[PDB]
Amino acid sequence: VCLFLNLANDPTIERIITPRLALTTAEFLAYQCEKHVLVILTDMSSYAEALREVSAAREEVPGRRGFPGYMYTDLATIYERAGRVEGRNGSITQIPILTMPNDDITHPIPDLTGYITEGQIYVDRQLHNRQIYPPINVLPSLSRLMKSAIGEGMTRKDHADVSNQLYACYAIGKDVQAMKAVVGEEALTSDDLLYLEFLQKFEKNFITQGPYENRTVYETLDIGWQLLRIFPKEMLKRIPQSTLSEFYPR
Amino acid sequence: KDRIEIFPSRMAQTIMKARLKGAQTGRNLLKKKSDALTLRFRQILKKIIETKMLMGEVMREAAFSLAEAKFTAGDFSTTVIQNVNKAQVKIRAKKDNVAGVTLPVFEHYHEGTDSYELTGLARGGEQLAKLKRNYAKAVELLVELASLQTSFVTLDEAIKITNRRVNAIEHVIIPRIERTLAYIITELDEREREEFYRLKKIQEKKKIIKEKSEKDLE
Amino acid sequence: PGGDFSDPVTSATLGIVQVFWGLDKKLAQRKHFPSVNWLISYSKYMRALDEYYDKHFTEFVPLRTKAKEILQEEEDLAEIVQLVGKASLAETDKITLEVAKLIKDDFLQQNGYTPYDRFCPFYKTVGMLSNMISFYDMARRAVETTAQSDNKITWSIIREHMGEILYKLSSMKFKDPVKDGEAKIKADYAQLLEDMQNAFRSLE
Amino acid sequence: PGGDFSDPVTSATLGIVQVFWGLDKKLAQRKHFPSVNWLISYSKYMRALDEYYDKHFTEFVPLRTKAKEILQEEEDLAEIVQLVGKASLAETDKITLEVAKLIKDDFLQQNGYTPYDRFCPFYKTVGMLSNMISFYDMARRAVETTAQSDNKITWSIIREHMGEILYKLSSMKFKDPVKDGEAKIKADYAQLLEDMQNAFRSLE
Amino acid sequence: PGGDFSDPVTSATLGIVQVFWGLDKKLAQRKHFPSVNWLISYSKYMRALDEYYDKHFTEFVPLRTKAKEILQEEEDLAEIVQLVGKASLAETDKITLEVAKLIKDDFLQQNGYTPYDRFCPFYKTVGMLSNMISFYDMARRAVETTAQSDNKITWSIIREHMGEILYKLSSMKFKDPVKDGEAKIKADYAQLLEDMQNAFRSLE
Amino acid sequence: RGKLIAVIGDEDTVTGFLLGGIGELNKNRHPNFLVVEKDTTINEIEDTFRQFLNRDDIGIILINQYIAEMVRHALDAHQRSIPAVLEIPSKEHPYDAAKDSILRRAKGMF
Repeated sequence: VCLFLNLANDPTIERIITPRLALTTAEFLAYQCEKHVLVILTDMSSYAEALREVSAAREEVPGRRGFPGYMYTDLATIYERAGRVEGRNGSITQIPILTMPNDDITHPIPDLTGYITEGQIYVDRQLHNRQIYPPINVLPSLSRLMKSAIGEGMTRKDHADVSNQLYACYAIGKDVQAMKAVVGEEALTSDDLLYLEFLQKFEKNFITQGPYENRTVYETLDIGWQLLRIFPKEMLKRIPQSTLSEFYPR
Repeated sequence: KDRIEIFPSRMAQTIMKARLKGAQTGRNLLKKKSDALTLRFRQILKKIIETKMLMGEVMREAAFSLAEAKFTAGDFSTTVIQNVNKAQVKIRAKKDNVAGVTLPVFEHYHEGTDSYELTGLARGGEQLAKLKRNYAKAVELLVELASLQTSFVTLDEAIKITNRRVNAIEHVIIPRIERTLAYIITELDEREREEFYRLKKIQEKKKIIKEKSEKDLE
Repeated sequence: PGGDFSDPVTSATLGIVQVFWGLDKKLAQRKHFPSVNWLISYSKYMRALDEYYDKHFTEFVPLRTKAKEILQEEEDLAEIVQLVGKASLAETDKITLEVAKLIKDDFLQQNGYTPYDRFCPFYKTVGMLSNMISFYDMARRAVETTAQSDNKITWSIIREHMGEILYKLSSMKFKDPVKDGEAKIKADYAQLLEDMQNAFRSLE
Repeated sequence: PGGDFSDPVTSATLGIVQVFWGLDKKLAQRKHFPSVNWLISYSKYMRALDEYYDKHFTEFVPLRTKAKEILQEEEDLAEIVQLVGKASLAETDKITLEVAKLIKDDFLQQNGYTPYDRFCPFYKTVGMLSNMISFYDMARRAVETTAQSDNKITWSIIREHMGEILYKLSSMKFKDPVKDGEAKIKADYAQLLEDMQNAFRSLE
Repeated sequence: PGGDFSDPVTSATLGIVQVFWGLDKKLAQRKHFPSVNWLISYSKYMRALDEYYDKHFTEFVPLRTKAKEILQEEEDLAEIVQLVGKASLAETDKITLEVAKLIKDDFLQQNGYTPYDRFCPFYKTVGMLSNMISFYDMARRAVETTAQSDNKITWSIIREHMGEILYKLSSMKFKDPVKDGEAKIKADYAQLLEDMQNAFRSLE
Repeated sequence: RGKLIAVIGDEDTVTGFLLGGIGELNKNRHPNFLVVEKDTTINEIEDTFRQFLNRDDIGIILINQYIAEMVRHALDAHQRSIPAVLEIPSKEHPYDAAKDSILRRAKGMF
């Protein structure tokens, strides 16, 4: 790792330069030196607030919500310094982190970022208060290019089907938790109780990780299958029967 | 009337979004309540049709057993109608909390003592014992049918109330919040334009003062 | 201007500060003091402070996590009661609301002007929370131990048998840190733990 | 612009003027003219005018007060009716709702393009309002007296038994100030007062 | 933005463009490709294309009209289907729903990765829809012509007498212009029309 | 405390349920049933029905299907959820579901 630190009390113009150094180093490491590179831009909100100051420094009139009109091009000038290029093994991936003002995606910082970037992960206060660390809410989250990332010879061949079935079972588990809240346990079916057992175990084994336990994709899928095995084989409606026959048994 | 009359501010946008999540949550919870009660109401209607078919059969058998009793006992009916004391069978009311609502039902209770114990000793008492048991089975099925009726009418009321709460959220409360939110977002974009215009004029005045200050040095 | 945390001074402050004690109009209006919203506030120093806590106060981290969990499950249960009333609530959900009321009204709540509550030392603080959450665990066990059994130990059976212990639990806040030193407070709270365990033992 | 009273010309005007006749587009759409919204509107000169009304119409300040009470109770009941429909109301509430609709349709509305409503002299104004509020008081007393017993009067029983009175009350606008002299209008309105009194005495 | 069409670029574009192909996530999640919503989509060019259609495909204007009607009846009947169950609807509604399903799943859906749905010529598009709507007109005639009689037709009676016709209608999508000449596809559609007419002749 | 069933019907229907154990005199000596003769007037059945549905002791009323149709107006006007009314068949009379006041209230039934 190469680490760039810009502090809250460091100059606002050095905060604009920090992403550009990071991406210049990531471009060098990947495109001059073949490295696969992951860039972690840890607070795009304070970058956007720095752009607001640099625009005020030129006496420019403020645009949308007090940010510069050209904020989309400046965010794009950071985010599109990424991807693979023809005839080189190097590649810059970016995982920005972005503190949503007022917890609202409509704000220009998250809003313009959603337009430029290929999907988003949400950290959620609900999971955080429940002590689920990491607090990553897998329901609103979407990695747009996950269809490319997952396949035979890149992971286990079952992976895409596992993620789809886990999504359905966690979503239905949440829907059944809303049903439980209205009807109480004695009114639920056996299947509803399985989606509740799934939801409890899924948050407490799949999502909950701790700050230092490392899970490779293989172990995440075995955890996934350990949660999917809660249901009878025929209930796993988004997995092909061939995949079930190869991996449902534990 | 059309809006909640909250004055437009970035605070008011936040409060309307909080209330919209509240109203959409309340809609979904009351929709789950409606679905759960509707499932029970359809099940209870199915049970009413089945229980009325069973009631048809036990009542045909019991009514046929009256003809048998009139065979071997003669006119026992006048004796039975005229001599009445205490009920051997009584009902107690009970509450069921199923589907997150209170549904009333009845339980079949029996006091042992036969109010017609000696009827038919002269003739017909064997056939009257068969008749007594058949009408007891009819009464058991009717206490269940009453419990289905009291449940059914209580669910009819509770579904109508719950669907009114859901539609009131969907067609009054949520539309007031959505129109109010669209208004607040609109007036906030208007305030943003006023500040853009005011600041463009300030910058123009500064540009003119810069130029004049340079011209005065020539 | 209206208590709104989206205001630019708050937004700039929130990007900088490691601790934020979000006081809430609804709590202040109902005269809940000290009016801190326990679902909006945060402290990024927990990571570091857990070294001190694990050296001097090993029970406290488990209690801190269980406290915030109980308080968040209170919001879930409190929201649904507006529509469903009590009818859906499991006996564990009742025990969650009862202990959440104890933790909200008799631990989080504190009178800033009355000598019993003007300041609360940490030994009193951890001991109060230790008792309230030890009650939650033992009560939750007492319910769940009877799942599918011939007889259920209900929230009401608990609440009736534990009535003295519930009054003792709420009373923990009254110990004077000046006249009742930490040794005396810890000793009294150790008697509450023993009384609590023995009161639950009558149902197990 | 856009029919929004928050507009700065309106805002600055209402900081100065002592009478506000706010016209509501939703009433104008329904062709309820004059479209003055009676909840929104105010007059600050009423105290200064009560000293005049007492010299000519001692009954007027009672009637004006009762008119606002009827409309306020109806607007407050409407917040329930919009969410539950016309079903759950008490008989007094249905009387309030229907007399407020009578007052809306036949007192507050005025068809300024017709011989009968081109202008409305003040005597016709107090007369019409007096008859409608007399109906309200008598209808209210009839239910509130009899609801204590088996022989309960209902709002429907009043509507059905007194349908000609409701039609007569609604007809009162059509009196022509040029052709129907002031004495004749007062006499016709006194016949309505006696017709009501006789019909309520037949319900009692 | 978030599916809100009121943004000025989207609102102006849908105000300017004479055609809109309303792709919908709810269709794509079920793999209903091309995933175009047949209620939200529109085309203003029909009046101009009718010249070409009257020359080259004179039957098509009746067919597209009836298709939209059948699809609109499915959306309007679906509320009754949820409210009282499909089994409680009339026979004319039941056959309407089945043809709407046949159109939705075997005409409007098109799997462009397959050899057969790779491309669909306009002749094949007319011939598929012509057969589906011909079956609808005969089914509708049979149920409506026998309504209130002693002897009566319903969807189950049709399906029992001619289930092979519903299968043959679904098979039409698999017929491939690369394998089968246009004359052969036209002859097969003429055969399905004769087959369904002779099948209905057993009932009427 | 409990409640009792009550009966409005012909001699045979009443006799059957009395032998089923249904019959009790109230403290005022009034029974919990009415026998209906062919010459019984609508007011006798209807006033009895109006009494039975409003009494404190009666929880269920059984009505012979033919009588239930002769009193159909007051019967279908009875909207209270607890004091249940059962339309029942009899030996020379229509079947159990004929014009039934509860079956007609369902939208889901065909």
